[PDB]
Formats: sequence, C-alpha cells, structure tokens
Amino acid sequence: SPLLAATFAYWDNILGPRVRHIWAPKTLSDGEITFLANHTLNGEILRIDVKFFVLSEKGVIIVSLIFDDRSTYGLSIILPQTELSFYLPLHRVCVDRLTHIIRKGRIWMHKERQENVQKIILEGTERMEDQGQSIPEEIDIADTVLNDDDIGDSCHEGFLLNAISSHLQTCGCSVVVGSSAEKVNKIVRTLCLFCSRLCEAESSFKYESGLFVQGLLKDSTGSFVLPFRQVMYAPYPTTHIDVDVNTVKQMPDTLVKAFLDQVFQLKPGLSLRSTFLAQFLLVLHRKALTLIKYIEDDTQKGKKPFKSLRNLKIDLDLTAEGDLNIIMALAEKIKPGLFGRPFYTSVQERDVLMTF
Amino acid sequence: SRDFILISEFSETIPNDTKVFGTFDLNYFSLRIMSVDYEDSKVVLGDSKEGAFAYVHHRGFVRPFCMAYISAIMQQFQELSAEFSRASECLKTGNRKAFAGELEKKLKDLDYTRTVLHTETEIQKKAGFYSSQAIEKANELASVEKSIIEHQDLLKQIKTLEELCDTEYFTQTLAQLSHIEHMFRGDLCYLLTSQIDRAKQQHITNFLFEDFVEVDDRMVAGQNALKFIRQYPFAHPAIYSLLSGRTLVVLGEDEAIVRKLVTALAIFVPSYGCYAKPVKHWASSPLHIMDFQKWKLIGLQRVYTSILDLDNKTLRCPLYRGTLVPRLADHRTQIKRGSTYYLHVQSMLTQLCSKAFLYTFCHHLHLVASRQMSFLKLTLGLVNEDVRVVQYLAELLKLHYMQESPPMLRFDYVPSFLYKI
Amino acid sequence: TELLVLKAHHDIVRFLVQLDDYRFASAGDDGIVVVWNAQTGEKLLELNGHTQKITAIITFPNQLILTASADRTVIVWDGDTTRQVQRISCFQSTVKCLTVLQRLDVWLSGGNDLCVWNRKLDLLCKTSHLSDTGISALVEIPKNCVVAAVGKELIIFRLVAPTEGSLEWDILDHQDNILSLINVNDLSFVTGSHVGELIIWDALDWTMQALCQKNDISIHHFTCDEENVFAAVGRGLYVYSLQMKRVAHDSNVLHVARLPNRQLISCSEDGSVRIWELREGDLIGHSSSVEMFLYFEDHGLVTCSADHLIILWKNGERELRLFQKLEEN
Repeated sequence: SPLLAATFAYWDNILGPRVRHIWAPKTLSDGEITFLANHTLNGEILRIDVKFFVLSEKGVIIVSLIFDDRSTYGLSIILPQTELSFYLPLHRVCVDRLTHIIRKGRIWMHKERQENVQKIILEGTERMEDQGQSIPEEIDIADTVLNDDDIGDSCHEGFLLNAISSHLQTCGCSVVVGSSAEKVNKIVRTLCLFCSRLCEAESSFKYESGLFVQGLLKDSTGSFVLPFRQVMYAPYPTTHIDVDVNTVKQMPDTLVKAFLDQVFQLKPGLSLRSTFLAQFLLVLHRKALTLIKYIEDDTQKGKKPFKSLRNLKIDLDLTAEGDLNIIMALAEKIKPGLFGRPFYTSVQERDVLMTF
Repeated sequence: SRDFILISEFSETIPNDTKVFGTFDLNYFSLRIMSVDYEDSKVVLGDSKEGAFAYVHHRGFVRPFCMAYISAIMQQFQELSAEFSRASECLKTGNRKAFAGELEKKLKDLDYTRTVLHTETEIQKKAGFYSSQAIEKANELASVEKSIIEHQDLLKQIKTLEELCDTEYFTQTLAQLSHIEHMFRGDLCYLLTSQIDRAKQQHITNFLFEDFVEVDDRMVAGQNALKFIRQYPFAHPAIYSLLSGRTLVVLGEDEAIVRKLVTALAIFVPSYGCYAKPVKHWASSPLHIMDFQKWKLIGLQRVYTSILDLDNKTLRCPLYRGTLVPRLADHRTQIKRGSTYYLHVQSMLTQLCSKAFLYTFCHHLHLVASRQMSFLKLTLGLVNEDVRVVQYLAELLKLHYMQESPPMLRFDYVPSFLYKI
Repeated sequence: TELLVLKAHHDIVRFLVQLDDYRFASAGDDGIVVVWNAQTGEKLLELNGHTQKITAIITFPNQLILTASADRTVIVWDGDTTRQVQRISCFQSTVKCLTVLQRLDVWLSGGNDLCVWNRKLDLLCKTSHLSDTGISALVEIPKNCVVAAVGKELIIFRLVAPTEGSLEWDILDHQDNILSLINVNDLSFVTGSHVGELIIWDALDWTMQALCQKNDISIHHFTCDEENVFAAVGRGLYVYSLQMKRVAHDSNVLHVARLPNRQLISCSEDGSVRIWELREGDLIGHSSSVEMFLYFEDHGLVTCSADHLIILWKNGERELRLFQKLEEN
C-alpha cells in the first residue's frame, strides 16, 4: 500500500524510464512515474549517495538515490505524501536495504551480474515488506508475575537484562514460539525498547531488515536459517530472546533493572501504573544524558588518552558500574549514532566494530 | 564547516551565514537543483563540499525563491520543518502584499493609459485611423491588471514583513544549532515530563482512595552550586536538613553569601506553581516570624529552622543521615563539573519522587499499619535515616494531588546539634 | 508535630472559645469576629461592625456568635448568615465578661454591674444599681443556679437571684486580688487567693471549711475527678490535694487547662508551653506571651499567641527554634 511504484535511474546518455511498479510487471498514473523519475534524475550532477524529494505538489515522496563505473544510476521509490509521518521512522531501514541491494554490482572493471531482472526481484521483497508492515492489559500480567515469581517474572527479568545489554541494545528479538504476540507488545510498550517505542514493533516478521518484534505464527520451527541469520546481520545490537519457557539471549547478566521488575511485581494496582514506568524511562533518559554530557565535556578536546581516564573515573559516580552500566553504555552509544568524534565513537563502540 | 543560513533566492543571493568558501559554492548548486524541478515543494537531495548536508525549501509571472539550511538527521529535519513552515507562510504573506502593491501600481498605470487614449481619441475626433498603438498598449495594460487582480484574489482565497520573517528565521535556527544532536532527546523528555505531570486519575474509587490516605496522613547557577557543595565543611547534614523539609536560612555580612544561596535552590522541592515568594536576599528583615509564617527558603543579613551562618551551620539530625547525601556529594568530589550536576540532581529528584509515589501506593495498598510501613521503608526507600525525606516528599505530593498546597508545616522532634565543627 | 499555621489578624488578640470543635472565633482589640475550621484552617465567615475591645463570649446554650465591645453595648451575630439580628445599647461603661446558664433562658453580661436578661424575650426584670467595680467572673450554685458574682473590694461572696426570688443577699479576712472563679467537680465554689492562704468554698454551708511559697494567680482549672486541684502561680505549678492537703519555668502562667486522658498543660509569657500529667512533653518555637489554649476531640490544639498571629498545634509526645534563631541573630 505505501509503496506505490519503484523505478530505476538510467542516466547513461540523458535519462532512462526503467520503472518497476508493485503488484504489476514492468521494466498513480502510468506516465507520472516516468515524469517523477525524470525530474529526480535531472538534478543528478556529475559527481553510493542518497537523496530525498518530498514533492507536496503532486503528492509523491520520491526517495531516490544516486549510483555510479561507466555512467550514473540510481533507485527511486515513489510513495504518496499521506505517509509522511510513516516513512520517516522506516527511512533508516529502507535506505540501508537500498544501499545493500545497490552495492552488489558497483565496481570499476565489470559489475554487470545480469542486472536486468534480479534488481526487480530484490526490490519486490522490500516492496512486499513495506506493504505488509503497514497495519497490553497489564492489570493481570503483573499480578500473575507477583503470584508465580518463578517462570513469568524470571522470564521478564531475563528479557529485560538481555535487552539492556550490548547484545540487544536496540530491541533485539525475532521469535520464540507460538503466535502469542502479547509479550512482544509488552516489551515494546515498556522499558528496554526504542519512534518513542510506538512505531518500532510492527508486521513483516520472519527476519526483516530492522524492527522490534517479529512474532510470526511459528508453530513448527523457527522459520529461519540459523547460519544465514548469523552470517547476514549478526554484528548488530540484536539477539534471539527465546521466551518459550525459560531461555536467555546472547550474540555469538543481572543488573539494577531487577529492582525495577521487583518493584513492578510488589506494587499493587496496575490500573494506572503507567506513571511509574514513565518516570522510570524519564530517569533512565536523564542518566543517559548525564553520562553523554560527562563524556562530551572530556572528549571535546580531541585527546584520545583523555577518554580512557574519563571512562575509568566515571565508574566511581556510576552505581554498580560494569554489569548495571551496560544499559547506560548502550544508551550513550545509541544516542549519537541514531579526532574527538572518532575517539568518542571508538570508546562508545569497542566490540561492535568487528563487522569487516 | 557550513553556514546555517541558506540565503539563496535568485541563483542567477542573500548574505545570511557563510564561513567556508564551499558554502557559497554548493549553495548555488542546491538552489539550481531546487529550481529545476520547481506550488510549495521541499526536498533535500544530497549535498557536497565534504558532506555539507543541507535542505532546500522551494520574464515570467512569478519569481522562484527558496530557503536552505546547511548543517553538517530525520528528527532534526522534522523539528526544523515546523519553523520553516511558518517562515514560508510569512514569506508568502509578504510576497502577496508585494503582489497586491504591484497590481495597484499596474491598475494606476492602466488608468493613466486609458485616460491618455481617451485624450488622443478626443483630439483626433476633430480631424482616420490613429492612436492604434496607444489603444493596443491600453488593452494590454488592462489585461495585465485583470490578470494581476485574479492572481491576487486566488492568493487571498488559497518592508516590515520581510524583516520580521528574516529575524524569525534567524532566531529559530539558534535552537536547532544548539540542539543539533539533542533536539529529539529534549522533545521526548519534555513529552514524558508532560505525560507524567498530567496524571488526571480514575473515578470516585480513586477519589475515595486519595481522601482516605489523606485522612490517614493527618492523624499521625550550576557552576556556583557545584563550587559551594564541594568546598563546604559538613555539607551532608546541611543538605539533609534542606531536603527533609527544615528551613535552611543563611546569615552573612556581605551580599555574595546571600546571592550564593540562590544557586543551591535547585535541590529544594516546591509545593505549588511558585517556588519561593518570600526570598529577600541580602536584606535585614525579622526572619523570626517569616521562618514560621512564610515559605521554607529565606535569607537574612547578620549586621525546625536550621540557621547557616558565615562560620557555623545548624542541622536537623547530623548524628545519622541517609545514603542520599553521600550519593549527591560524591559528584562534587569527582571529575563531574559543569552543566552535569544540575541534570544529576534533577534525575535524583525525579527518582526520589517515583520512590515516594511507590511508597504511598504500597503503604495504602498493604499499630499494625505502622509496622508494615516501617518494614517497607527499611526494605526499600531508606537505609539508615532516609525514611524521613521519603515521607516528606510523599506528604508533599499527596497534598499537591489533593489540590491543597501550602500553610501546613511539620515539626521534626530531633536534636539540633548546630555545632557542625 | 505541627499541623497548620494560621494568620488571624495584624493586632493583639485576647482569646477564642466556642462550643463546637470545628469552629473557633477569636477576639481582640480589632472588634471583629472571624471563625475558622480545625481540619481545614481557613476563614469560614466574618463578623465586623465594632472597633472596641471585645472580651465577652462563652457559649449560647442553632449556633451563633455574640460579643460585647467596650462602647457600652453588646452586639449579636449568627454563624450561618453573618448578619446582625439584634442590638442592645443600654449600659454605661465597659463590659468585663459574659456567661450563660444552662437549661434556663438567661444571659448575664457580668461587669461593673449585675443585671439579668433573656436570650429570647430579652426583658428587664430588675436590676440594682451598685457594685460599680468590674466583675471578674460568674458562677452558680448546683441546687438552684443562683447568680453568684461579686466585685473587687475584699474576700466576700454573696448570691443574687433576680430570676424568681426577690432582692436578697445582694452584693454590698485577708486582702488580696481575685481574677477568676469557676465551678468544681464536687459541685461547689472555688476562689483564688494569692496572699498565701489558698481557700475554697462549699455548697451547703460555704464556711471556707478551714500554706506558703506564693506572686499573683490568673486561672485555676486542673481538676477532673475531685482528687487534684491547684492554681497557676507566677513561678510554676504547685500541685496540691483536697483529701490530703499535701503536694522548668522562667515567667508567669496565664492559663492552665486539663486535657483528657490525664494530661496537664500550661502556658507562659516566653512561649514555654509544656505538657505534663498528674505526677509531674514540651514544645519550643514561640517567644511571645501565648494566651489560653483550646483542645478539640477531633483535631490538634488551637493556641492563642500575642505576636499578631496564631498557630494550630497538636498533642505530641516523646520529645531549630524561633527563640534560638532570634537569640543568635
């Protein structure tokens, strides 16, 4: 639905109308796509890039690109202007997928690889993903967790500790078992989540590009290849949180977050308990901002050894540094990412750089 | 670097902000790319000059004008779009005013041409085909005036203004420049603070809950603040008496000691829309009456109210304090200094507020009641003597929720021990 | 602990009494009357119209508010419509005190003269023009409720019954000063002698039925079961006995009230308000001459101070002060 029609920029001589619409074979109107593609390619000057065209006149958010070799190329995605607030949170994944599908076939000697139908086949997957991605009564859950405190509460604490670690720093979970998506929505609309944790978890399950929950109806197996998942996007803040019965996640630890879950379980009510989790998120964000400010006021000089001394001295002012400081470090590393700047990046990301 | 002005409305354009030679070398290219595909459009298609990311916004009958914003991402873009919308609206209003003025001038010129043509016809009536070019020019002027009037009517249906728009666009960019990486963070923090302060509760059940807990409760700047909290002997009992609710007045001879007390006011918890109305710094006044008939923050000149003189300072209970005073004083005794202590204090304050909220909820949902309340306090919310500030904040938030904000004070029967030396 | 601090007026205030626990009306040199609430603590109503000294209000037995100013007249108000309903101006000087008799229809404005009135028919039965000296207080016998109010000339007490009986036994051993007199648990009279000989009276013969270490005394009410009774001396508290005649302050004592559940309290001029018991807590924070107290069965204590404001206290036990702050200022 949001993906109206895709196109391929062929700027060899002048321009090439290589349009590949969705739900219809090709290379709102027929010529409108070609006109928008020509308008987007007319501004392509002579020297992997990115572009954006929020055309409010005709109502087409053409997120076009610029690819290079022998001539100039590019991929264009025409989307209506009615999904302005919808495409922005999904732009970080769409641009990454476009760059990934365009990098395969970008060389200087010979990078053809029969780029005739494979590009359309790869774009169809993203089109279907975007079309499917478009379109939890904790009053009893907390009571059951407080009553049992052996299975449900333990699994919740384990999931929170896994999502508050470097392995799942940004909503690391794909699928566990069954089709009960209640726990996914609970983990989404609570702490240890991202969109303000409102547009992170959605449809298009089964190993999507990037999201917060992929709770498909997996009643037989995982519906995915473990080596493929470990070779595709393993160097990333994502994990396989198996919440079937009891299983922790990793990326091939208790912290201060356990006190939060204990307070949630021991606090009766749960009819208007959203204020407490809101205050918890508020103080967590305040601590993250304090940590990033304390890092910035020391790394602003650009000195590399000054960052190590600052990180060593921050352990005294940090409550239970190490195991409990993992979530704080993850937040301080994900806030700017979402010589001084390279040093700060290398300090905030030390084990997440082995993706070569 | 790059200038966050983007003054380019001609591309054939206005000095706003420029410090790099590449600035007004990629600005022309951006303006040309924006004017190539021409209405109200807004597109940001890449950049150049070592990654100088920008965002453009925008003979003939109209003049192609646009405004750019070069800033070396989507959250900041959506944040600046809200201001650029009003900027473009004001620019369109100014352009419509200029078009109305031009249409009035064209109508005056057409009237003058019609009068000249009438005079020429009257002069030629006293003597064949004449004044044909004048009649053609008059007809063309009338057609142009009609077209301008139609355009003005369409613009209305669908100087000072330019200077106001320029000042607005220049003052709105300062916030985006200061929050180039913290705009979305501040936005979400403000939204969360608003959604936490708005709670609005449920029905008469919660009304009676609040009434019952209230009845049961009755029948029983940053740099200077860090510099003062660091170099201060026996600051833990002082901050304990300040946070527990005891009035901490300052006594000094000069005005510097009285002005420094206003810097440490970011730790005291308020009780109403205001913070401290009776605040007479560096002014001799009979504070003996104001200490019991006014707010809990006031100062008096030298020449349960703990007095902090220039040589000594009183305290509420310096024999045994809670773990909050060391946790708040360790930051001043560390490398953390400068625009960080205020945020740390605010985080600790909201954490204490959430703790007192949970304390009230647990105490009202779980001689037998006092024992359970003390057990809950000792299990969480207090360690050694922090069970007083928690109850104080709890009573304060309970009175604030009941729409009853102070002159209800409270006396804490504890040894003063004002030596602190 | 402290409950609430209230701002009453900007000038001096004498006392505040009322029959209910949720309302109390003050009285000072301003001549205006204002009530409050014990649990909330704000001005409910307001009564104005006089600027003289008002020191005459006890109780009506709905509930109203009355007071007598110092301009030779008495004004009556209401507790529900704050409007004047009657006005009596027939006296020739100030009015010292006013009292009421229960189960009858009479209100007595005792001072500088003895008279008789009625709360409904307010007619003049009879009045003897004598005893020009101001009357301290007023009491009544238990058998007939005869008015017993005397002036200030010497130790003498005579009963006057102007309701039904004729003018008999009308007004006029040691020289002293009398300030107040009230009833007692054994249903008789009691007086105050600061000369050094504490004497009492009876109801059947009043023959005085009969001591050292004695300045002046103001009030004496420390009895609830006829086992212990004494007065308030200018040095402290001297506990005495009637069946046996046996047994921390810096100023005098203005009033002594007997709190329930065997609790004794007193006041002073330096703000020394201490709570004791039949055998012997204390607060601090006031340096003015606090006036008489008023205990309530539903909320804390309501004291009256002389520093142009009042404060609502509470019964606290198991014991940073304004006095220390002023001393170290």
